[PDB]
Amino acid sequence: ARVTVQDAVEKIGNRFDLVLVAARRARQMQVGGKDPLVPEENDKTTVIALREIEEGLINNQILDVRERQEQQEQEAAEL
Amino acid sequence: TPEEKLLRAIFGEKASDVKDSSLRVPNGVSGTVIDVQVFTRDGVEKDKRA
Amino acid sequence: REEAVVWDILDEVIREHPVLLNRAPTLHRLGIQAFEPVLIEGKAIQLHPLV
Amino acid sequence: VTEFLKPRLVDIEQVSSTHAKVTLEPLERGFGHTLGNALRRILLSSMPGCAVTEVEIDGVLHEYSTKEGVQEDILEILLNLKGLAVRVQGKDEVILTLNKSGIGPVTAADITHDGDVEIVKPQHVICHLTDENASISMRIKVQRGRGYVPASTRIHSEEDERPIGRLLVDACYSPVERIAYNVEAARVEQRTDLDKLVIEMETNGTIDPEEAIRRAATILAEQLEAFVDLR
Amino acid sequence: SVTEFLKPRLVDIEQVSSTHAKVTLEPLERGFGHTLGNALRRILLSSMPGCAVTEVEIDGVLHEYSTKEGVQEDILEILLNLKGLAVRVQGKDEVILTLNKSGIGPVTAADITHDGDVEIVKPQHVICHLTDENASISMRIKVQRGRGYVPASTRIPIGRLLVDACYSPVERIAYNVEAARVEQRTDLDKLVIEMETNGTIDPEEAIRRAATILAEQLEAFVDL
Amino acid sequence: KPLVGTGMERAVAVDSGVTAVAKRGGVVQYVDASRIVIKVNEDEMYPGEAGIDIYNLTKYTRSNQNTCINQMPCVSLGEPVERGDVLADGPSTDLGELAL
Amino acid sequence: EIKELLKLGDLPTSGQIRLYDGRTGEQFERPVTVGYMYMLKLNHLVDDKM
Amino acid sequence: QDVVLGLYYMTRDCVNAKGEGMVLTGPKEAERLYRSGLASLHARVKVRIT
Repeated sequence: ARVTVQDAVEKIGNRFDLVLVAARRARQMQVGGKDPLVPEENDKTTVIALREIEEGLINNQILDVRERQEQQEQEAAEL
Repeated sequence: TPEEKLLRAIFGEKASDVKDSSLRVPNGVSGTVIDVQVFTRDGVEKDKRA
Repeated sequence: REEAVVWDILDEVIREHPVLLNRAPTLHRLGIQAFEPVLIEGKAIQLHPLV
Repeated sequence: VTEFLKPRLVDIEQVSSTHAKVTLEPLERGFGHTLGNALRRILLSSMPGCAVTEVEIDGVLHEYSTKEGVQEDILEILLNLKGLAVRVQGKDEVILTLNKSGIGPVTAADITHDGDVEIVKPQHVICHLTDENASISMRIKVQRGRGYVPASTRIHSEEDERPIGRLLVDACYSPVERIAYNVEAARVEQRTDLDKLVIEMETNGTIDPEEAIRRAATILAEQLEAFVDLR
Repeated sequence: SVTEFLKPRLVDIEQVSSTHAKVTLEPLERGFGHTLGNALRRILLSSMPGCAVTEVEIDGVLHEYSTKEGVQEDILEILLNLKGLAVRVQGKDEVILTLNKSGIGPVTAADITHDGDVEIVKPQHVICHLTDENASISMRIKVQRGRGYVPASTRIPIGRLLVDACYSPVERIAYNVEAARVEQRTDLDKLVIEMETNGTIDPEEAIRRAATILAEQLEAFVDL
Repeated sequence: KPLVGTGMERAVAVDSGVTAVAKRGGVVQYVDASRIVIKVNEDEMYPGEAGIDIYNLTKYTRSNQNTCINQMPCVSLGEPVERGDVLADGPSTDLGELAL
Repeated sequence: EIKELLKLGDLPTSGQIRLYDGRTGEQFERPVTVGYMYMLKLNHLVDDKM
Repeated sequence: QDVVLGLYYMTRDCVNAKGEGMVLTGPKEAERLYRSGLASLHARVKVRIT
């Protein structure tokens, strides 16, 4: 769980950018099938998003390249 | 609505022509009725309680 | 009806969900602060002393 | 050095029908305050007893009313019943009856004598009738319990239906009013570090001093099982 | 019924170390957290038996503030290092150990003469340091069994240096009583006991012994 | 009552009309949770008069702040009262002393 | 005069008695002013504000 | 107010307080002494601090 966000702000060197990245990730996991990259210890998707930011598993570049990758793989479903 | 029309044409439980406008105890209040006073305008018939 | 299962649901939905507490006059930006809620039985908000 | 002289219930001095001084002896050095405060905390919070929990007076619909002849409001009568000291043997609930007519104080001795229900203070004034033709008739439900159950957190209890006229009283079930304890030195076996614990106990009279100490020690020892086992 | 109470259902022991644990009992009745917690605190603190160093007779030293060359620390700190020396003596009520060390480095607790019925639970305990390779220390350490804590000033020959005797195995016993709920009864207690022992007794064993001591004090009133 | 007052409690309780003060002295002929019947002394009654004062107490009415303003008979039966004594404790008075 | 009336009731004239903690049963390290104040319950009830 | 008074009362020193001048193995021994009643909270002592 989460009481202080300070460790996640050192990975994304801002607080406003951290809020935006973690909100994008939390909406991915909340409305979207995208499962967490960390063990979901009964946490809400905002806190799981932050716990992923804190381990370097999520940032703006990572989410961007995943968007590109899965977008190519599901728009190239040309049959 | 069209859907409420279908819902009532299925089960047949018709709508009521009166709307519940009751007086209710406010939320969280819990007490004892200790007095009731009924004021009737002259010309309206009194119910059994008045 | 306040059935006994809506209290477990309610413990579930406030879990990591912060609330903003605000005292007026909000003279400076620390007059609004977010706290994680802890459900209590009274009718008074229980404010941690240091804040 | 690893065995401890274990206490024993030496003397139960009865100052009054509601006062007592139980003596525990001999206590090792340090166990006076341990036992004393553990027993005080248990006695003062978790002894069982009998309390009036529902009243039904005849011509009365609610507490916020008066009865003709009775000097006190029905609210004051319920308050005077909330302090009724009564002890029931064998039951856990009993419905006493009180019928009294004519001028004078209606005391707790006018409650109709049941066999297994003993009124501790029969001079407990319940109300005053102030008219020679006045009469009060009520049904006092006393019930056994623990702690303090207010009627507000009791009306959750959906008994099939509660009539209009049953006045719920808050139930202060606990029989003890005050516990104090002193730790003094004892005169046992030339040994000088052995103390003695004098638990002074002030109750409403509905509990026996030895019985209250037995029950406090039983509660404590059965709660220590989760620590003795520790699995 | 009016004689049945809540008993601890969720007992979660958390071994932070081999000698430091966090016991959690939940739920207790309202108020029984402090009853049980303080009763066990008092017993574990002042009434539980063990064995400890009570006296040191070291040859060249006459009193507590005396000096000795060859050791890099005062005699005060040698007694301070011997006070925390954990020990388990099985067969006796009182034993006298010997420490003879010459050389360079730490006179560690593994240098005490290996007796049969005495086990030093942490042989890497530093007692003092030796720096000259001609200055040796010979001390006679009196390990005595007792209970609780008895400071040296309570107990007050020449040459003896009284050590504050930490007889009981516990080093720290704390407890919190937090809120706990069962079935919308929010008022129940939850007792978080937190205990460190000196290594002679594993923590949950110390809590078992304290509860046993209290229960056997109660065994003269308890009804079946 | 306040264990520590100042001495204006009687004045505030009487000079506000929350209490029922005896207009003429006498003996309480009848007393009851809703009324007090005072049998006046022969000294204080006029010729050609019943010589009886009825005080109808006020029970469980609403104040403007939704509190209850309820009067309890302070005197007991057959008790001699004088002109000016408090017969009924109103809300927040105890034997004629203001008690908040 | 307060101290003289305190002495008549066989109470300590400093007005400060020693109290024990109810939870641990051990004494608070200093004497504590204990007496009887007159507490008032004001009309700002939390039932009306929540 | 309350926190700072508690921490000020804790970290003061009396002159002849109970258990003065003894030598302590660490903060845990100080807490054991104080909870046993064997040393005042203001006893000036010598404690080994890491």
